[PDB]
Amino acid sequence: CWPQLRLLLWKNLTFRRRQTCQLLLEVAWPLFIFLILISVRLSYPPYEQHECHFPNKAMPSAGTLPWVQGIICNANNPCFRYPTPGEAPGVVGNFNKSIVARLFSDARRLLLYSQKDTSMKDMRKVLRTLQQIKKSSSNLKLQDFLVDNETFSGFLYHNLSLPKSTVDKMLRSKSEEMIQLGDQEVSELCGLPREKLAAAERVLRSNMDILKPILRTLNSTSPFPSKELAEATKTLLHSLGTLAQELFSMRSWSDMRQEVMFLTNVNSSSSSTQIYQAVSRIVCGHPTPYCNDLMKNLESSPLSRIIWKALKPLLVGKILYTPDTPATRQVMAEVNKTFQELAVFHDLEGMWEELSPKIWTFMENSQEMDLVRMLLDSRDNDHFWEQQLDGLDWTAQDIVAFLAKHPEDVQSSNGSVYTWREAFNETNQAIRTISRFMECVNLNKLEPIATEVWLINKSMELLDERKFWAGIVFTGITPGSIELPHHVKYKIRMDIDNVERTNKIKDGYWDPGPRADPFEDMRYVWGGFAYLQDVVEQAIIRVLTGTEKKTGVYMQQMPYPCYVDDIFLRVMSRSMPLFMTLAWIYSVAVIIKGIVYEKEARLKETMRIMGLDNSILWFSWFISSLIPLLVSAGLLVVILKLGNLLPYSDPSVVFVFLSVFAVVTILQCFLISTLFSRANLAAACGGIIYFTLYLPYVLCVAWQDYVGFTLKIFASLLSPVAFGFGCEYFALFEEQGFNLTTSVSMMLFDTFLYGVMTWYIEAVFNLVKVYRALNFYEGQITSFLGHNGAGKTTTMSILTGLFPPTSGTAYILGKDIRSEMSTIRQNLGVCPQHNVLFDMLTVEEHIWFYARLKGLSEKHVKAEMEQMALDVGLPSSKLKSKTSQLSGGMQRKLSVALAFVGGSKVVILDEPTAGVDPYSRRGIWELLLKYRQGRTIILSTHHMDEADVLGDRIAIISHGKLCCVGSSLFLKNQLLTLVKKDVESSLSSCRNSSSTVSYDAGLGSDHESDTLTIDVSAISNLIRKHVSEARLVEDIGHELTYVLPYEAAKEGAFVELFHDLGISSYGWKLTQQQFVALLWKRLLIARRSRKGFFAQIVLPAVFVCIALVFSLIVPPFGKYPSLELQPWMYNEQYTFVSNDAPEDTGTLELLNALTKDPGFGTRCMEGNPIPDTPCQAGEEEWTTAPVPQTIMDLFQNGNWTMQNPSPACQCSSDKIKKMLPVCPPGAGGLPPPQRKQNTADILQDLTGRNISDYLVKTYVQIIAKSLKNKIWVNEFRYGGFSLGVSNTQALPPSQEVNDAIKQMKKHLKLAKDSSADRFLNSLGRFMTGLDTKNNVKVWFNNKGWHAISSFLNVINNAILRANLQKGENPSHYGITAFNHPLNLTKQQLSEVALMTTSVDVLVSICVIFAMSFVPASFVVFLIQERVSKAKHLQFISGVKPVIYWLSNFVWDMCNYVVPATLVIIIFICFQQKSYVSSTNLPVLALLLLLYGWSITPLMYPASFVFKIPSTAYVVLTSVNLFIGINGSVATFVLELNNINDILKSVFLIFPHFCLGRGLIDMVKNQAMADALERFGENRFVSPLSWDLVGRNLFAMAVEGVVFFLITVLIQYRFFELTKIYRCVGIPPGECFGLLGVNGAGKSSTFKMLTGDTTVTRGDAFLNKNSILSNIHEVHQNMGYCPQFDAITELLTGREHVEFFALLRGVPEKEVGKVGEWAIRKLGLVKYGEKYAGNYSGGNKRKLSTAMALIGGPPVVFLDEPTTGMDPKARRFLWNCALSVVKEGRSVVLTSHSMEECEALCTRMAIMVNGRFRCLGSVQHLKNRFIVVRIAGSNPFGLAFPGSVLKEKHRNMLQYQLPSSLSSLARIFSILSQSKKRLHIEDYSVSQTTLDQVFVHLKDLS
Ligand SMILES: *[C@@H]1O[C@H](CO)[C@@H](O[C@@H]2O[C@H](CO)[C@@H](O[C@@H]3O[C@H](CO[C@@H]4O[C@H](CO)[C@@H](O)[C@H](O)[C@@H]4O)[C@@H](O)[C@H](O[C@@H]4O[C@H](CO)[C@@H](O)[C@H](O)[C@@H]4O)[C@@H]3O)[C@H](O)[C@H]2NC(C)=O)[C@H](O)[C@H]1NC(C)=O
Ligand SMILES: *[C@@H]1O[C@H](CO)[C@@H](O[C@@H]2O[C@H](CO)[C@@H](O)[C@H](O)[C@H]2NC(C)=O)[C@H](O)[C@H]1NC(C)=O
Ligand SMILES: *[C@@H]1O[C@H](CO)[C@@H](O)[C@H](O)[C@H]1NC(C)=O
Ligand SMILES: *[C@@H]1O[C@H](CO)[C@@H](O)[C@H](O)[C@H]1NC(C)=O
Ligand SMILES: *[C@@H]1O[C@H](CO)[C@@H](O)[C@H](O)[C@H]1NC(C)=O
Ligand SMILES: *[C@@H]1O[C@H](CO)[C@@H](O)[C@H](O)[C@H]1NC(C)=O
Repeated sequence: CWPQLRLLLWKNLTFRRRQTCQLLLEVAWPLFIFLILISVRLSYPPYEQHECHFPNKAMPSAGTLPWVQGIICNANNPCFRYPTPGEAPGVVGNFNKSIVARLFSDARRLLLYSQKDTSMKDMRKVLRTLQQIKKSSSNLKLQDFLVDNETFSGFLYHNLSLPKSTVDKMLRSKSEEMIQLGDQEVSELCGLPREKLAAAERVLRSNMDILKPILRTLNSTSPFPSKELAEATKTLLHSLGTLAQELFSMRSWSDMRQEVMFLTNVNSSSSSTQIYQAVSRIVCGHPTPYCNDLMKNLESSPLSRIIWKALKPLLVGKILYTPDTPATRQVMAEVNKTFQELAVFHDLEGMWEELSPKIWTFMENSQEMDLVRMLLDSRDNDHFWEQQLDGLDWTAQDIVAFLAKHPEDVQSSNGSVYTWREAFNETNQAIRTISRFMECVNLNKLEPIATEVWLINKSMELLDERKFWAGIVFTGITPGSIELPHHVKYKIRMDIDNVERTNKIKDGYWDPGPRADPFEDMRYVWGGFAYLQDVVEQAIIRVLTGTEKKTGVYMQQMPYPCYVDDIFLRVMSRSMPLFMTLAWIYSVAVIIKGIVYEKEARLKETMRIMGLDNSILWFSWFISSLIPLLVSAGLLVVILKLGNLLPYSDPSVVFVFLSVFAVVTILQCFLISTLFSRANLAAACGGIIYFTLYLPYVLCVAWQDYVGFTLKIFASLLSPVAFGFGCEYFALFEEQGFNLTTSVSMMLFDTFLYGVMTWYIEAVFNLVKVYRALNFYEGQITSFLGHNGAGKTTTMSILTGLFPPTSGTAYILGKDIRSEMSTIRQNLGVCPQHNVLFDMLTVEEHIWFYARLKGLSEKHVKAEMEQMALDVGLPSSKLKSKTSQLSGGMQRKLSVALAFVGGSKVVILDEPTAGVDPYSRRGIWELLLKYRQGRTIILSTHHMDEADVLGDRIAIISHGKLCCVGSSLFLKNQLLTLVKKDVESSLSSCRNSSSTVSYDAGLGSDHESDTLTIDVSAISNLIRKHVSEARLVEDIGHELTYVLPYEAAKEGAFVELFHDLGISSYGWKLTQQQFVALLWKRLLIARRSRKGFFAQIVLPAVFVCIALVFSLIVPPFGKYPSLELQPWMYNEQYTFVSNDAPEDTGTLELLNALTKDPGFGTRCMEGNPIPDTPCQAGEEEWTTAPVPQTIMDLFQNGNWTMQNPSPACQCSSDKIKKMLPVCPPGAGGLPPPQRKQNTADILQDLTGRNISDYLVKTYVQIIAKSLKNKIWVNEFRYGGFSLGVSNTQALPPSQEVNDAIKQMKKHLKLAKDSSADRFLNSLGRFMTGLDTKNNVKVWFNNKGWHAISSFLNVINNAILRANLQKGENPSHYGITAFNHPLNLTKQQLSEVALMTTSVDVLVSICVIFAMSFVPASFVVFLIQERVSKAKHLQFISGVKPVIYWLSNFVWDMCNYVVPATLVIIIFICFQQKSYVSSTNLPVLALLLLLYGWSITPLMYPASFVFKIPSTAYVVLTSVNLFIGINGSVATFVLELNNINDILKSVFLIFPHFCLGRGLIDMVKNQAMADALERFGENRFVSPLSWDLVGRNLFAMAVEGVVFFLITVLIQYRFFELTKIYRCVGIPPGECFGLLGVNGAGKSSTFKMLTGDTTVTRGDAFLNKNSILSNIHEVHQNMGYCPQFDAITELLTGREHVEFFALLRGVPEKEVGKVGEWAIRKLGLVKYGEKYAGNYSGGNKRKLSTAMALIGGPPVVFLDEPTTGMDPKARRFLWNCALSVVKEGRSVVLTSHSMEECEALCTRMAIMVNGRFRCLGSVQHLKNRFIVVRIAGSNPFGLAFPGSVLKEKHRNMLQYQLPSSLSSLARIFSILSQSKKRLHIEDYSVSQTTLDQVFVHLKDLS
């Protein structure tokens, strides 16, 4: 059973080997698509991130300095990769390292020491114990003051204008030379050297004078003198000891200048990172016209963008507010306090107005500071002051301390300057810059407002004025100073570009990621919603309760674990079966074209005739379908692993799984294959049912509702969803390497169910035969000619088909057919009517395929190929031309040749001669003639003359039983004349049978020879007009004893005969009436097509409905507003509470109220948030989880794991492989810690855990747990919060700081002015703006959009439930906080108008699909009118085709009116895009109806030449879609040259006609949307729907479409019968007929001649039926008929008749029922007119000749007048023609069967090369050159009564054109032709113009 399947695969594979284009599109299409998609991979490489950890933000209840470092420091959120110590349990601050923090730390140290210092006033009492007792030690360089008892030379000596010594007579040249050096050498050591170098040049006058000054000894020996000074100066030296230690030890402004001074002094000074590198070291660690110019430069400077977006809502902006009741004014007072804790900088200029000269002179002329300069340097102060100063710290020096202390001027310029004269203008510059910068921060930013609509309007104006922070709408009650109602809302309205967009509360489609893009998506805490949240919350609390601050609240993000993003891998492998489907859309289309292609030409059924069963067919297509698909799948595997697309899953099972899906897409291709009846309708419709085979997967990716066995329920029915789900299994087990067994199971069971649908859909759409019974004998040509019984085709088709018993007939066997159901079926071939061509295999391979397919192949059929080649007759031309379509004419010779190939036991052929006349009996009767000697060959037929040429026997079934049997001689002498005897013996008159053992006057002398011949030789004389068929009554032999009767006329007396023997020899208003007649016909085909195509009305309306119902769902984009609450507000989660630093200060008080009866959130003795619905179910006692046996693993984690790390590792992301998250090996952060389910959450009390590594690891394992299951999982928790205590390691608390400002203020000129009062009080509040007694810290997750605000509301809620004194519950306090953004501006409403416009461009492309899909209906009815029926037929009758195209076009408008109106009712019954208004209706509707007016002309010149039916539907839908999407890009100009192309689109669509409705439709809805919103809140412009902007271009062009209609009809305007031209005169009485083969163009010149161009193109031009000048007379009255059956494909029979009469007669009243005198005349009114439409079979040609009958022509034409008219309608329809031309109409004729035409004709017609000039009757043409077949293959009347007296057996004589006849019986026909023959030649003048003696019965001209 192999080689029939090997050759059968030779058929299937050879079908593709002989094409070489569908194989290359086939195997090259997935190459192209998968390489393009693999390019879309290799454009986007994988994106990797380390394990991101995040800094903590700060919030202004913490302190003003930590959060302004929170703004300047970390805008970027920089992913530190290692936990920044804010993410530790205890330590929070993150900014020890900030040197700005050490500055105000030093402010606290200097103030808190100056609270406890007595130094300068003890210096004052040193001075007063020097002012009173010592009484003079005011001592400068020049002179010495001393007023005492002169303990050590108490005197004076003046370095003055002259040398004066006030102890004796000084008396000086040397005077000014002495004191000029003396004030120069006025030093501690140069007092002695001045008198020394002087005393070298002076005398012992400088010995007593120097003797007093040595006893003076420069203010150090004098300090020894009194004892009361000594203790007081000891307190001086100790006081300057500790002040020296502190004032050096502060160290900060020293290092501040020693970082800022390098950058802006050096020569190049160019920018780098180094400016904000060094500034980033200043504020953090290692890891008005000048105002406006400055803010422009700060937006200009790079690496300062995001901090400018963040600082702009701090320093410029302005905030506002609602109802101002004085209690609520306390709220605004206290938020104003939290801003004016930054306001210590306005007064700072106020110091340098006031304190500056006091300092400048105190450091110049205070004698107290002179003593500080005195004791600052001495030898006793070297040991003492450098003992305490050397032990102070690593100080500058005592000499350097002396340097920066007290000058008189500069000492030297070049050496080293580090001094206060430098420093005083250093700090003076500093306060200038800080003054002018901090004169740009409007810290008066509050504006109370009574009505919130003024707040929104003023809000809009201020927003356009560049400065707007939030606006806090309250819900305060009345102007009544009951403080707050115990439960406040508030409503922080901000604009859209800062507060997060409040439409969606989660990420949407969850991709992984940390979501920390700092500009795009951190948007609460640079735009600064949250800052309003914290400040305003702490304000409300401080009103309601009374406690002062005692909380900071930081913001830490939860860290995110080292992910990757491969969104192309993810959405690609999630959406695999689209681009897997595409290559097999092409493959499915090719294989389904194969199946129904050979179903069309009936190769399956003739293959079943060849003795096969359907198993081998369907299996063969299964295999050879499978192989190119399978190699495409293997090529996907090679492009799939090696192309870097899917690692981690082993490359074998992708090939196995694609092999399975290849199998099941094949069986779904057979399932969609067995239902179609035409080649290319299937070959384009199959891929679209492969889309709709696919789409429930895309329709099932989101809804999700089919989780359980509903996957099996929608998988047993559907194959590609079962592939998509298994590929979801690939995508889930894709990055780390329900189930796939479900996928292969539903695939395999889906295939088996598809095969049950294949068979169960297949069944739903010597050689005797004894069954009454006969015996088809040895034969050598049998025949069965019975049409009175309609089961003769069922007799042969039952004799060899799939029925051993009969079908409603005698169920019995013949020659034991069931006993040899493969043997006798393997013996006797057949040849069906449907010509088995195997359309493009090869000629010798058609012979080889039918031969080997029969059997005896490898040896015998090789030899039989040559003998088969001895039957056709073109061996090398079969080799050169092998394609069966390439041959022609003798195709039926290859049919019967293919049947008679091999060993033909009983070749039961049927109808072998339906072809060309000179090859019909020549070809088929030549092959049946020469191949006759083998065995019996039955042959049914329709034309009977070939059966008369056939030569063993005949049969005539009466009603299922043979009314005769025996050869044609036996029916001849028992009853041409046999063809007439196929009716008179077709009834039940008489039956005869002789079933014997099958085991020209010279014809008158031959007639008398037959008279003298029948006696000696027993013979029955029979001359059939050309050949003396000498029958004989002989049982055996005598073929040589009878040759003497042939010897009497042995001149070519050939025995062309057969067998016991038988010998043979050779010897107007009617215009508009036709207009409404055509419209009537269209009304008929419309109204009668119920099952007919209402799909062209249902389809556009329903796809408008799927567009609009798709449009009801989409997000509106204009609802950035909402009114949210801010609880946790998410569905299921659980938070966590870390009670860190458990030393029960106030944190115990906090957690004590965060987990008690008011609970975690916002309700208050009522369920206030609306879906929260309290539902307190959950115990009050801590209950952990059960643990598997790894707590010994935890005990041996107590070995070697402490809090430094405390899990194992994680399966970290790698360099060449990657992982989406990253897994733990064991249990990361391992024990499940304590639980407490309270209100829809179970807050897991971490306590002292390592919180960051817990969050990373346990987030990993809960995601990777619930991702294998793939519930497409959201997030597990959204925000926790540690509690805490930050240490009190700072100086003793805030009240002592304030008291230090108290007595610091009381000392040193206590003042109440504008400057020093406000500066000192503001410094007091600023310094109390840094203490954080505790601090909670919020750990939010950021993946929820609204977490950051929300837990902040939860915590500030908790502080409110904490601090209250002893109320009767903390239950009904509490605070919510509604985010609610602000109405949009011009630009934002405009931009969302643009987006909503694009979302409606979707509706443009779908309604342009539907009204793109209407006109193809009108096209395909025009193809059904152009295909050989009534374009030509109705164009024959004089119509002037302007009215024809205007008829069809006016209808197509009128039929366009209905479904477009239905679409108008669709989205006017909907409420989108068109409404009640007068700018919605007209520009829609007139555009639609006028849009049908637009398209419907332009489809007609696309429908002249489209030479294939019922596919312009498809391809015009395609090209019209490409016009639409060309529209979509043609105004996607938003993603003056742009106005040159996009405003050139109006001139581009000025001649373009189908884009205009789309894009002008989008101008319509853009205009109504834009004016809707914009006059919806603002001023008015003109509503311009019907204006010249959008719509008038559409009305201009598409109302210009009538020019395209003129292009259509103008495109069509370019497109008896006496033929005696440049002589065949067809007169008005004859019956002509075209029977010639020497010419070919007479038929094209006939349909041309019956048509417009009456003469032949490229030939003689003359007057033969001229139809040009007097048109609609000659060629238009003359009825014709095409070669096919012009049948009005589904119109009606009766209305086809009466309509065809109505369009031409102008007899409309009598043309109402002229079809009774025509349809009743044609004999087709019962079974042809009531059963209206496709009246089957032979009645169609009767209706065609009927449609040419009613014309009433002057000359008729009927070519191919019969093709299935075997029973009666050949000579009966020919009898109707005989009535036509016999009534005086002079018909024409053309036939592929010269017998039945030649019997009825009267004159032949044939053209050699010029005109026809063929004028001959049948007996004359036979007399010169049956006889009609032999001649067609090789190259007054009263004397009938005289013969009726001569021939005494006077029979009848049917008339003729010129001729007569004689039907006398052959009883004694001796003298019947003897005396009439010798008299026929004797009295041939009686037959003068007849001029013939032409030849039981006879006929004679
Ligand atoms: C909770 O659990 C987490 C688990 O991650 C702990 O996080 C650990 O925190 C440590 C903080 O000190 C991290 O150590 C850092 O490691 C960096 C990486 O350099 C390593 O170098 C060694 C040898 O040189 C190699 O073996 C490693 O493979 C790395 O190459 C160090 O650079 C870093 O040192 C710091 O650098 C900065 C910047 O230069 C300096 O400013 C600073 O002074 C210091 O020198 C530091 O040592 C550790 O990676 C991290 N993870 C793990 C798995 O240990 C938390 O600490 C736990 N919580 C508590 C409260 O302990
Ligand atoms: C901002 O938009 C809102 C809603 O679109 C407007 O709120 C309206 O308030 C008035 C007060 O009675 C009523 O018309 C409606 O309750 C609200 N909606 C509408 C559509 O009017 C608010 O007035 C707008 N403000 C501005 C300045 O446009
Ligand atoms: C600041 O530095 C001191 C070093 O004396 C250290 O003890 C303290 O813990 C640090 N504080 C913070 C919040 O980092
Ligand atoms: C300000 O200090 C600078 C330091 O370079 C000095 O040159 C200048 O003279 C000082 N100006 C006054 C007015 O003291
Ligand atoms: C608000 O604070 C500013 C300081 O920033 C101050 O000048 C102003 O007087 C305050 N106004 C009220 C009403 O407290
Ligand atoms: C709102 O603002 C418009 C101008 O923007 C102004 O004409 C109108 O009077 C304002 N209405 C109110 C209630 O403030």
